[PDB]
Amino acid sequence: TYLMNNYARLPVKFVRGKGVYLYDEEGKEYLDFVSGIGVNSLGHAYPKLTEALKEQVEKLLHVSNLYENPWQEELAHKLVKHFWTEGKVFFANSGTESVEAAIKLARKYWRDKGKNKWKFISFENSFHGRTYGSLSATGQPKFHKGFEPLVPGFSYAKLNDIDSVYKLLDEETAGIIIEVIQGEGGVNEASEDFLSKLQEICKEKDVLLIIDEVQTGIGRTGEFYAYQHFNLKPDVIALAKGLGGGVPIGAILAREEVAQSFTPGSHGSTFGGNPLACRAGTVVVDEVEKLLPHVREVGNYFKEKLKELGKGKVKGRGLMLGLELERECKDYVLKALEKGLLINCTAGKVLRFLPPLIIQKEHIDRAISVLREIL
Amino acid sequence: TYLMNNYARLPVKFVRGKGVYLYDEEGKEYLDFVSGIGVNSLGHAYPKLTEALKEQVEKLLHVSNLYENPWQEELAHKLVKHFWTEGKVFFANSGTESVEAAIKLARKYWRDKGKNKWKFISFENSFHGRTYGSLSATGQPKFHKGFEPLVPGFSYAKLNDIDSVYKLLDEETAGIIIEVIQGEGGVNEASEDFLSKLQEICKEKDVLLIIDEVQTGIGRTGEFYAYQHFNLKPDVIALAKGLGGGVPIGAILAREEVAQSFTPGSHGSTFGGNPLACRAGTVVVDEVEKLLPHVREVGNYFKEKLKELGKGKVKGRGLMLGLELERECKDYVLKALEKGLLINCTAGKVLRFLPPLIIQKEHIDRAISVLREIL
Ligand SMILES: *Cc1c(COP(=O)(O)O)cnc(C)c1O
Ligand SMILES: *Cc1c(COP(=O)(O)O)cnc(C)c1O
Repeated sequence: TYLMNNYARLPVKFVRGKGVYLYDEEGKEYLDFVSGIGVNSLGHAYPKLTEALKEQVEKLLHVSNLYENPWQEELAHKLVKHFWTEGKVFFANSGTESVEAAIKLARKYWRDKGKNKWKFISFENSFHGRTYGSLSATGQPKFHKGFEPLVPGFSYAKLNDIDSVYKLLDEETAGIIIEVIQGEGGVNEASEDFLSKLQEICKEKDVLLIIDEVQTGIGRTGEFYAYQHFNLKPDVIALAKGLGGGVPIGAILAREEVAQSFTPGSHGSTFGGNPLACRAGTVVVDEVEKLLPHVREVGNYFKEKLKELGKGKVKGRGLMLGLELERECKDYVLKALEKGLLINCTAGKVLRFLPPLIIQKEHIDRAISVLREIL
Repeated sequence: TYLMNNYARLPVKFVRGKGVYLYDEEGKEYLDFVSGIGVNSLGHAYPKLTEALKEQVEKLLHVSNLYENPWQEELAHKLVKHFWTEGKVFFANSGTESVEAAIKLARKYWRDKGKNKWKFISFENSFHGRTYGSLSATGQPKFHKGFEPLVPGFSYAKLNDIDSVYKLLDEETAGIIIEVIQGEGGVNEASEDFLSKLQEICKEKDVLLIIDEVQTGIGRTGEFYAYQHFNLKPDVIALAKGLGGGVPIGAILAREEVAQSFTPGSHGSTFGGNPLACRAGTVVVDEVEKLLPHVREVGNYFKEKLKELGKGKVKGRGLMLGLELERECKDYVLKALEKGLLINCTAGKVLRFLPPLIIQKEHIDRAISVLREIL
C-alpha cells in the first residue's frame, strides 16, 4: 500500500451507489446506514444533485476568492435565512477548517474590542477536527497523543455538568464550543436544561456560544440546525459533512456583529466556496428543507423500532441515532456488513446510525431486521 | 451581502471557462494568467478532466475512509512514483490541511522514537495556510494578529541566510519547513547554494526537511516536484492546488520511515481521498507529466519576454513567474483586467503569473502585449 496507516478501514470496497444502497465490485448490495459518516445526506446518485454537478463540472470548477463568487452569496442566503438572526457566512472545505475559522473569528472578535479574551471551553468526548485549532478544542487526549504542544487556552468541561463549566470560566474566556449531540463521542445528547443554562452563561459572562453543527447540521436531527430544537441563539455555528451531499464543503455562520471581525485579509481559503461545492450545497439545502417533515417522521419511527429491540439504550434524535450496547460493538459492524447492512461503532459500544436523509420506513425495517438477527 | 468581509475581491463575476479563457456575467473574455492561484493546472473545461468527473459524479462521490478507497491507492502510486524514494501518502482537502498533517507527522515521528523534538523553523515571507498549525508556520505576523496564542514552537529564519537557520536550530527542533519558491511572499527563490546547505544541516543536525509544494508542486515550475530542480531529498512534502485541476484536494507524501508514525486513529479526514478528488488528481497527474517539457519551454519563453519589457526584476521558474515593479502593482491588475487579462499582485509590488500549464506561446505573446501597453 502507498497510503499511510492512519485509518482502520473495513475490508470492503464500493464502486457505485444509488439511493440508499452501495455496491462492491462483486455487485453485492449494501443498505447504507452510515452515509459516509453523515455526509451523503441525499444518498448516492441523487438525480437532482447528479445532474447539477455534471453541468457545473463542464462549466466552471474554481476561480478562487480573488474574484467575486456569486454562487457563495446564493448559498449563504439560504443558510442565513434559516439562522435565528442576521448573519454572514465564510466558506471552507471541511468541518475541521470550519471550526478553525470559528476559533479565529472568536478570538479576533474580542481583540477588536481591546479585550484579552482568548480561552475556550469545550467538552470531554467532543470531536471538532484534526487540524491544530480544532484538535485543541477536541476533548479527547488520545487524539492529542504525540502532537503536543497544542494551541494554548483550551480546557474541557463535562457535558450536562454546568458546574464543570463555571469552574473553567474566567474573564479571559472567549467562547464555549459545543455539539448539541456528540456524534463521534457516542451520540451523547446535551439536555435542554444544560443547553439553556449554557446560553444564559454566555449572555451573563459575556462569552461567545459556538455550536459545532458539522455532524448535526442540515436536517440530520429533524430540524435544519440542531440548535433549533431548543430555540438556542448561537453566536457562531460550524457546518460541513451533509451540507455538500458528498462534495467537500464547510462553513461558519456568525451573527452580524460578530462576523464583522473577519476583515479583509484576516482569513481565507483557496478552494473555499468554489462553484462546484456551492452548486452541491444549494441543491442539498433546498432538498433538505422539503424533506424535514419526512426526516422527523421516519426518524421517530426508527427510534421507536430501536427501542423495541430491547438491546440497549437508544440515543439521539431525528436520523442521528445510537444504540448503546453492553458489549463492544466492533464485531457487530462486521456481522452487519456480511448481511449487507452498513453500520458504525463508536465510543467502544455505541452503534451509530446515520442513514441518508431520504431513507424510508421500508429501509428502516430492513435494517432493524438485520440488527435483530445479530444482537 | 451574506458573506463575511475577509476578502479583497476584484469586481468581476466569472460564470464559465474554456481552455485558458474565462468569461464574466457580461460575456467579456479574459486570458487567464492566474488560474485561480495556480489551481486550474489544465485550464477550464479540459475535455479529459470533464469527461472523467461527469462519469464519477454518476457513480460515487463519497464513501469515507471507513472503507477501502482503491482510487486513493491508484493516485498515491502515481505521486510516489515521482518521489525521490519510497513513501506513502495521506489525502486531505486543501493546502492548509496538508501542511497541518505534515507538522503533526513530524512531531509524532520524534515522539515514537523517544525523542523530544517539537519545534519548527520556517521562513519569513512564507505562506503555509490559515488554520492554526499552518498559521504558526506562516512567517508573516500580519496574518497572526488577533489570533494569538498560536501553536508553540515556531520561529522564522531568513531565506538564503543559512546563519539565521543555525541561530534558531537546537536539539528540540523537529524540522524545517520551506517553499522552494515562495509564491504568495513575492515569488522569492531559494538559492541552490542555500538549499544545498539546508539539506546538509538536516542530515547532520538530524532534523526533518518538510517542503511545502502546495504552490510549486505538480509541474508548476517545469518539474513534477520543484524540489527536483535541486536534487533535494525531503522527508515530507505537502501538495494541493493544481493537483486537483480545480477540484479540492490536498496531500502529504512522506518517505517510508516517517510515514510509519501515522498509526491507526492518529489522524484522518472525512472528505479526504474521496473518489471525485482522486479521479481529478489521476487525470491531472497523467496529463501534467506529459506537459513538463512544454511547461519548461513556454515557461522560459515567457520569462525572457518579461525580461524584455525592461520594467523590473523577473523572478521564478517554469510557469511560476513574477515581475517585481518599482511601485505597487495594485493598479496594473485593474488595468490588465480591463484589457482582458487576469494577472495577480502580491507582496505589494510583485506581479505574479500563474497561467494554466497548457498555456502556449501564442497566448504568452497576447499577455506580453497587454503588459507592454500598461506597465
Ligand atoms: C466529523 C466532524 C468534524 C470533522 O469534520 P472534517 O471534514 O473531517 O474536518 C468536526 N466536528 C464535528 C462535530 C464532526 O462531527
Ligand atoms: C496557497 C498555499 C497554501 C494554502 O493552501 P490552502 O488550500 O488555501 O489551505 C499553503 N502553502 C502554500 C505554499 C501555498 O501556496
